[PDB]
Amino acid sequence: GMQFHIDDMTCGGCASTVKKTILTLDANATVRTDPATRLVDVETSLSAEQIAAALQKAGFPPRER
Amino acid sequence: GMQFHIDDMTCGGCASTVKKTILTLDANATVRTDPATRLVDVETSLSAEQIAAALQKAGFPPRER
Ligand SMILES: [Ag+]
Ligand SMILES: [Ag+]
Ligand SMILES: [Ag+]
Ligand SMILES: [Ag+]
Ligand SMILES: [Ag+]
Ligand SMILES: [Ag+]
Ligand SMILES: [Ag+]
Ligand SMILES: [Ag+]
Ligand SMILES: [Ag+]
Ligand SMILES: [Ag+]
Repeated sequence: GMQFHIDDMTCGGCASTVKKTILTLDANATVRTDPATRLVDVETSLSAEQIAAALQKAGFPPRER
Repeated sequence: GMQFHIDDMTCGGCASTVKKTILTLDANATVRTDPATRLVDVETSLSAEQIAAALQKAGFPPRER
């Protein structure tokens, strides 16, 4: 996809931290977050594991979907 | 919408600065950027003028669409 579910992304403000995290890792990435579903869609040249590793370190451990 | 066209948003990295700008103003906002069209879609409780004013100060003067 790539797509993650992030159980700890419980509001608009967590979603913003998630988005900023990813865009700091890859300024060319496209990220969509949905607080209703806790799903995060990412377009990036980076691997899923790289994105996940960053999300984990920021306190938002994901599961890849 | 709200939607803007941002002529100075010429690559992925400008788009990232635009996105971060808006999410710093309103952590609950949803923002979509498209580097092919230089269009930025925003869901926010803030006014268009507030978003635009912030975008202007960051060096990304928009036109509302
Ligand atoms: Ag939250
Ligand atoms: Ag919260
Ligand atoms: Ag949070
Ligand atoms: Ag929070
Ligand atoms: Ag994005
Ligand atoms: Ag640029
Ligand atoms: Ag550039
Ligand atoms: Ag730029
Ligand atoms: Ag640039
Ligand atoms: Ag957004």
